[PDB]
Amino acid sequence: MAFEALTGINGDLITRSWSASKQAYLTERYHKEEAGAVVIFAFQPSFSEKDFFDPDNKSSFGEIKLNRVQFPCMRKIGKGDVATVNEAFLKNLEAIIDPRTSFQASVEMAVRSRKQIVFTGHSSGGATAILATVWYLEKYFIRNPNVYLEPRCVTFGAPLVGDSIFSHALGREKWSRFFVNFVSRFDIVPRIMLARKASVEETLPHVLAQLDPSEQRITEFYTRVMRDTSTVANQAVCELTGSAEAFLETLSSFLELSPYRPAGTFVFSTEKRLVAVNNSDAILQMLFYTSQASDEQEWSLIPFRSIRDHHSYEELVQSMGKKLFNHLDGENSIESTLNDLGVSTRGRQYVQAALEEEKKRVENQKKIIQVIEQERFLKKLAWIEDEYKPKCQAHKNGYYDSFKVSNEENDFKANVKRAELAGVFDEVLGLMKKCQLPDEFEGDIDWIKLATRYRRLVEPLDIANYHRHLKNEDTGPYMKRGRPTRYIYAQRGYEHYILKPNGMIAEDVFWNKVNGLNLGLQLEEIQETLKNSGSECGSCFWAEVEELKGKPYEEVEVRVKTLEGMLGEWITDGEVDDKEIFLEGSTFRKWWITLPKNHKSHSPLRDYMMD
Amino acid sequence: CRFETSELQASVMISTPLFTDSWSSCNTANCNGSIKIHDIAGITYVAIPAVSMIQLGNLVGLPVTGDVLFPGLSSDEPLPMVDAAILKLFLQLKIKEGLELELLGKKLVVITGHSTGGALAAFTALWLLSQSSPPSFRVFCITFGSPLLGNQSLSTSISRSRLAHNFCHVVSIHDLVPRSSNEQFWPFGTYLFCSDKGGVCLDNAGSVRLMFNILNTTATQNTEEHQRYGHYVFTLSHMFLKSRSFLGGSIPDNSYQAGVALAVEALGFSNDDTSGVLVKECIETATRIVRAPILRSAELANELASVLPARLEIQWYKDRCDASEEQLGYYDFFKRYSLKRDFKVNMSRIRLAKFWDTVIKMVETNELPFDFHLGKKWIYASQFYQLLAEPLDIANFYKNRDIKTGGHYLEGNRPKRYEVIDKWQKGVCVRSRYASTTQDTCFWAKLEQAKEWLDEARKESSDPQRRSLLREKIVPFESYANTLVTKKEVSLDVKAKNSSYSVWEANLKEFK
Repeated sequence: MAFEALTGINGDLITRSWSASKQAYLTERYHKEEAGAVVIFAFQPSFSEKDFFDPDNKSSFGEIKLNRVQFPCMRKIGKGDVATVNEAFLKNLEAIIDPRTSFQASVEMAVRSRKQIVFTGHSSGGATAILATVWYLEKYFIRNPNVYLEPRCVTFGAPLVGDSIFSHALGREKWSRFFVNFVSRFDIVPRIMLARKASVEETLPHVLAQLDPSEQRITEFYTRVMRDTSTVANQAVCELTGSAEAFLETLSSFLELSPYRPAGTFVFSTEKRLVAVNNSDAILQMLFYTSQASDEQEWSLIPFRSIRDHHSYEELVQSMGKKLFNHLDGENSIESTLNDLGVSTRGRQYVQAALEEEKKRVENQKKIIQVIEQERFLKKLAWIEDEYKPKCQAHKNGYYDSFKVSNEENDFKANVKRAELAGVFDEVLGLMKKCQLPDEFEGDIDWIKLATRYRRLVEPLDIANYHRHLKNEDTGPYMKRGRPTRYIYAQRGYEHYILKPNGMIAEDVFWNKVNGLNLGLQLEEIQETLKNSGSECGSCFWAEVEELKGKPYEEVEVRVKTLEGMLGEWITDGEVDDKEIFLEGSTFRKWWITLPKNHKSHSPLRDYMMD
Repeated sequence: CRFETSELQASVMISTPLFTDSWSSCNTANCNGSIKIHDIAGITYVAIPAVSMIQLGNLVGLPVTGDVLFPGLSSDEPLPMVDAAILKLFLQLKIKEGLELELLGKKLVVITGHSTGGALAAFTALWLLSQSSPPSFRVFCITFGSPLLGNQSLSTSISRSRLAHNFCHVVSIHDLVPRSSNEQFWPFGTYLFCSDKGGVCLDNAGSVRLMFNILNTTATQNTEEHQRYGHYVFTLSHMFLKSRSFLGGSIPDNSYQAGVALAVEALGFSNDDTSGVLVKECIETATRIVRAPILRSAELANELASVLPARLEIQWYKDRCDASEEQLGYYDFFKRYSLKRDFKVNMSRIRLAKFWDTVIKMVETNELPFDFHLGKKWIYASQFYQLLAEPLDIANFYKNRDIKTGGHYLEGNRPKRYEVIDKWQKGVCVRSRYASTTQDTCFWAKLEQAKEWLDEARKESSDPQRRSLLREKIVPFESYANTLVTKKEVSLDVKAKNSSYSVWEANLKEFK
C-alpha cells in the first residue's frame, strides 16, 4: 500500500514486530525471533522511575551527551556538538551490548546470514530499540553500506530518546527513513520525557505501575506532564519561526525546557485514520495538540484514556489494514486530517508553521544551488585556477607570495574575487547556523566537492591576507583566533565524508599518524605542543609555516617534523600543491634552506630543495 | 506580513512557571501587606505589595544626586522623568538597603507586584538593570495592572538601551488603571493584554498606546476587574488542557490573516464589530512596525556587501602609493595630482561616501533597530571605512577649496557621517610596529591647519606677539604629532620623505 511505499515496512513485519515486543516482556533484556529471512530483536520494557530517570544523574531531564567514539556520527559535523540522549535508556542499551551477553554475537550471526535486521520494542523497550538501531548503524551499515545491511526500527509508544542534534544527525545521514514510531493519540508515554524530573517525581511510580501490563494521582500526573509539554511546544514553535528573539533570549535564562525531540517517522493512530509525519517539529506540535480535550466530558475522560491507550497497540496492529492512511508532509490540505485527529485551529496554525519552515529550508537550498551554479561564480574559481596560479608560478615565487607581497592588478582582482567568494560562503554558513537549510546539506556530495575545492584554492589566499595586514602581531596565531568558521566547517564536512566509512574520527587519525611518525617526545608534551597547530589541515599549511619561520629550531623541532610527515600525504591528496611550495621565491623554501644541515640531511625532503 | 506572533508570544509567557509563581508571590505580599522575598524552583521572587496612596500623576526627573542613581537612563535629551510618588515610596520603603543585601548570592531574580506594587517593582527592576555595571543576577519584571510609570522620553531611553524585554506588564482589557493615566505618561516593555479567552503581547509603545485608546473608546468599565487578576491568571494558566478553536466564523485561508483573526478573538472581540476591526488594524500595524527595521537592516547589509570592492580599491591605492618610488603617501598622491589610479580611487571614494551617508541618515531617522550600531559587524565596517577613506575626503575638500574662504575641515566642514562613526566607535600598550593606518583620522586636516598657521606666522615678521601666539597654537599640534608617531599609531605613509608632513616638519624646524 502507500504505507509500505512511504515507510518501507509492510503489515507482516509490523505484526511480527508487535508479537516479538509482546514476548519481550518475559525474556531478560532482549528476545531474538526468527521468521524466514527476517530476524527481530525485541527489547524488554521496564516500568520503574530508575529506568526513565537515572538516580545518579543530577539533571532535571536525565540526559547525557553521547560519546563521540561509541556513536561517532551523532553530532553536528560543522559545529562539533555531540548529541544528547536519556541516560537510563543508554545504560540499559550498554548493559544489553556488553560482550558478557549474546546480543552482539547474535547480531553478527544475523548480519552474516543476509537477514533483515529489525529492532522492535514497546514503551521503554522501544526507546532501547531506537538506540540499538543507531548502534547498528554506527557499527555495521556505515562500514559497508549495502541494501541488505539496512535495518528497520519499529517502536510502539516509545518515549523520546534524543535531543534535536540526535534527529538532525539521523536526517543528515539519511537514516531517519529506517525508524517508525507508532503512537496512539492519547498515549502519555511519548510525551512523558517532555516534563521535568521535579514535576513528576512524586507521582511517577504510581503511574508507571499503572502502565505495567488513585485517580487524583493519575490526573495530577497528566496535568503536570501536559503543562510542561505545552511550555515546550510553545517555545519550540516560537523559536523556529524566529519570532521574538530578544524576549525568548531573556526568558531562556528563567526557562528549564526539555531537550528531547521526535526522531524518525511517527504514525499517529486513531480509530479510523493513520497519519504519518516525518517532520520532527510537526510531530512535537502534534504531540501537544492531539491530546487536548474538546469539552468537559472528554476532559473528565482523558486521564483514563491516556493510560488505556498505552495498551491499545494490539488492536492497532490488528486493525491497521482497514484504516485510511495519509501522509501529512506530502498532502497540502492538512486541514481535514488534523481536524479528524482533534487538533484545534491554533494548533493547526503551529503545525502548518512547522511544515512551512521545512519548505523554506528546501527553497533556501535551491537558491544556494542556483547561486553556486551561476557561471559568474564558477568563473572566479576557474580564474584563480587557470590564470592566477600559472602566472604566479611562472614568476618563480608562487601565488601565496605574490598575493602577500606584490601589488599587480592581477593580485588586486584575486583579492576582490577572494572577498566575493568569502561573502557567498559566509552567507551559506549563516544559513546553516540558523538551521535554515535541510538536514542533509552538510552531507551533500556536490556541496562537499565545491566547498573543498574553494577551501583548497582560496584558504592560502586568506592566510596571505591575514599575514599581509599583520594580524598575527595583534590578533594572535591564525590557527588559534583568526581562522574563518566556514573553512573549519568545510574541512570537517570533507573529513567526515571521507573517514566515516572507516569509523574513525579525524583527530584520532591525526594522532595515530603523528604517533606513527615516532617523534623524539612522548605523548603528553607532543599533545601539548601540537595545540592549535596548522598540521591538522592541509589547506592551513602556510599558516603553520608562518608560525615556524621566526622561531629557533629546538623550540619548533617537533612541529617541523610533524609538518614534514604530513607533507607527503598532503601532496598526494591534492590538499597542498607541489608546483607552488618548492619554487625559488617561495617563502617555505627560503625558510627551509635556513634549517640546520643535520635536519636538512635527515629530512625526507632533500630531493626537492637545493641550498 | 507572513506569521502572527502577538498571540504566540503571549502563550509562551502564560505557559511558564514564572506567570503563576509571580502571581502567587503578589497574592502573598498583598495578604501580608509588606515586601516579600521568596524562592521557588531556584528562582527568587521579590513581591512588592499594593500600597495605598493619594497622589499619582505628577512627573519628576530622575535624581542625579542620591543613593538611588540611574547611569543607564540619562542619555535621552528630555531628562527621563518618573512618577514622583513612586520614587518617594521607593525611598520610604528603603528597598535599596533591604534588597541589595538580601539578594546577594541569588542568580535568577523576578520582581513582581499588583497595582501600585507593580509600578514600584518596575521602578526597582529599572534601578537594578540601570546601574553602571550589570548586576550579579539576571532580573525580570512582571507587573499586574500597574499604572504607567514615566514619560515618553523614559520609554525611548529604555527601548534604546535594550531593557524593554526585561519587563512584562499583564493588563486586563477591563482594568481601567493603566488606561487612565495622564496623556504625558507612556508605556514601556512588553504588554500582555488578556481576557477570559486568551492573551496578546504588544512590544511597541505607540501600538500599546493605540490599544489603550481603542479600549477606552469601545470596551466596558468596571473596578472589580482589577481584583479579577487572580481569576485571570488561573484561567489563563489552564488553557493547555482545552482545545481552543476559532469559534464563530471561518478563518481566512491566508496564514497571516488567520493568525490576526485568532489574536483578535483571543482579546475577546468579534471580527465583525468596530472594536474588532480597530484591534485587528492595531495588531497588523504593530507587526508591520516591528518588521520594518529588520528588513531595512538586511537590505543595508546586502548593500554593504555590494560595496566592499570599493574599500578594496582604496586599500590597493594605498598599497601602490606607499609602494611607489616618489614616497608621497596616498593623501598627497590623491590631493596633488589626478591620474587614472586617482580617478578610479575617486570613483570608489564617491561610492563609499554615498553609501555611508545613506546608512548614517537611516540610523539617525530611526528606520533601523536600536541595537544596530552596537552590533560589532557595523562597528568594524565603519571603523575600516573611516580609517581608509577619511584622509581621502580631507584631500578632496582641500583640493576643491578656496584658500581663504574655504576655511578648514573640522571647523564645521566635516561630514556628519564621520562624526556619527566617531560616536559609534567611542561607544564600544605601545605598538611594536607602525599601525596599518593612521589612528588619528583627522591628522591631515590638522596638518593643513598648521600649514596655514605657519604660513601666517612667516607671513609677518614685524608682529612678534602674533608670532608668539601662533607658536602657542602650533606647539600643541606638534606635540600631538610626536605623541602619535612615538606610539607608532600612524601608517608609514605619514613618514614618507616627500609626504607633506615631512616638508612641513622641515619648514617648521628651519622656522625656529
